Amino acid sequence: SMENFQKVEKIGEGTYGVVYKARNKLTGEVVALKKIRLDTETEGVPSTAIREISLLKELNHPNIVKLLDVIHTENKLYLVFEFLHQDLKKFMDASALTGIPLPLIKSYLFQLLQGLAFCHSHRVLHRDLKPQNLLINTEGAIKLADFGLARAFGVPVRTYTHEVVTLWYRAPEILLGCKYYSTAVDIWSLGCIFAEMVTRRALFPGDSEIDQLFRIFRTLGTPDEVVWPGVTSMPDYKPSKVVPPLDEDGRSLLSQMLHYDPNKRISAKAALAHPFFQDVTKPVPHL
Amino acid sequence: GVNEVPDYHEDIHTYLREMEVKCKPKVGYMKKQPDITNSMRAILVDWLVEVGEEYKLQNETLHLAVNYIDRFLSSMSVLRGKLQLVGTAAMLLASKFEEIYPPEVAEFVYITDDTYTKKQVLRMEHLVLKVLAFDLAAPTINQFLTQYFLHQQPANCKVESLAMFLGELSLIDADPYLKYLPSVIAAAAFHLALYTVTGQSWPESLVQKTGYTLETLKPCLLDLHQTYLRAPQHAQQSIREKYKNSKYHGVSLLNPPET
Ligand SMILES: Nc1cc(Br)ccn1
Ligand SMILES: Nc1cc(Br)ccn1
Ligand SMILES: Nc1cc(Br)ccn1
Repeated sequence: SMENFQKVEKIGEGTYGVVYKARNKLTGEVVALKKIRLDTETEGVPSTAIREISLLKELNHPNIVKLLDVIHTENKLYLVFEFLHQDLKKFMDASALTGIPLPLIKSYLFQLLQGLAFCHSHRVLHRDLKPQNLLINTEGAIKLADFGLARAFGVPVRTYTHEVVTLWYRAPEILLGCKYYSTAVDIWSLGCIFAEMVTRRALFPGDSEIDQLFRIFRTLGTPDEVVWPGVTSMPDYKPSKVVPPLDEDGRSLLSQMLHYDPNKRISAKAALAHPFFQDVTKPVPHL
Repeated sequence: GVNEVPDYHEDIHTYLREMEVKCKPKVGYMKKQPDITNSMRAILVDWLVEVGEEYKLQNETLHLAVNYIDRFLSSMSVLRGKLQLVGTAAMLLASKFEEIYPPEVAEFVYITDDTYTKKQVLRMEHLVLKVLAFDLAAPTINQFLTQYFLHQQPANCKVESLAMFLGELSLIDADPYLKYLPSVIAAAAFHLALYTVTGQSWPESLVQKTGYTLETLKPCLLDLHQTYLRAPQHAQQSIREKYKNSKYHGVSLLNPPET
């Protein structure tokens, strides 16, 4: 079954177990393999994998990681993925002193949005967008990955799992524990990610839910009904040069992504027009 | 607002329509099953309705389950004594897909009265996944309904309830309802309910969205008008039972129109 794959090295661990880089002995294709242990006497195939696999089989966009195969055994499941050099977080870290050029930022954000818009157009929420889950190659691409915390939504949305999105990237309507959330939460995350590519530090690095709330308020302005109609009624509500290097258009897009009100928060579709991406190119990254 | 994904509501509808064809069961599958029948499938679906109420599952979970079953029996000969094993495994799969807090496997074994072992359930799980090639994201009657509800004005509790009742009654009878697409059944269920509680038809705004007229929806509306009329005489009662409760505003207690 995996007779044709040769293990090269471990590249990370996720919900499931271990992700490895491997090579197809017969084709030379370098791949990433995700080993998922099956609970054959207890809880069977994890729902994480049921969602990841079923949703990735539908999404075939140049900015969504490609699942090339699913190799079954009695006891193990291997997901075969296309290999991407690294994740945005490692790249950011590599670039903390040099910086990431503005053209490449622009390109990465453009792609991320094209990817994400495809998700939304196909009733899928990602719900875990953070730099560690975004993969880049050496030819200047970026792609959404790790769709284990993803959900196929209905219209209108109903109540989904609340424990969603790493704290730092978690939108205010999840924090405050609102009953319903939707495609807006992914945009928030991307907005947090835009900011991070520009500064190479995270925008809202909280130690707790309460700290996270305070971190947002002080930056975007204590939300009020005039800015976020409803903020005061939200279940857990209670009594600039954010990015120096960034142009006038940049700052406009960012605010629209980081809007408090999920209804007023820009869609991925809208954002793909924002003047910021009028001169977008596809630079190669320095790595 | 954003909970109705305004900038995507259309692309999503179009996608679901394209996908409801790909996830469509074989209309003739039961005549090619040497050992099982439409009637046995009736018992199976009826039993799944009951399980969804004891475990308080989403109705959407029930629809997926039935999709999983029809696609599985569209590809695999199954003997009667295993028909329940397939259905239990589908419900389990639909729960893992759709529910925030799915029942554990042990509860899926408990409901079969230990007709089957845990190993069998879990093995059948894997087989169902392989046969469906992990395509679990099937559009359902409900996914069309919840969209079709947003074209009411005002919103109506009883019409929404009543539409779901009819939708679920369709899941029980392969004949005729396998030869209709979910989007269609959904539309036929919406009209019938609107009329019954208000006197109003399939609205115009939905005709523009779907390309479906009352004329094109007549066959299904007929079959379904019958089902509603014969509902108290149907050998399977679990849905009626279920919709006689406040949660669904006893829409099962309502007398259907005449024509
Ligand atoms: N059997 C295997 C497993 C991995 Br991981 C890589 C190659 N072969
Ligand atoms: N390096 C990687 C990891 C995954 Br998961 C997918 C693609 N490339
Ligand atoms: N033995 C059985 C099988 C089903 Br399906 C429902 C009830 N009892």
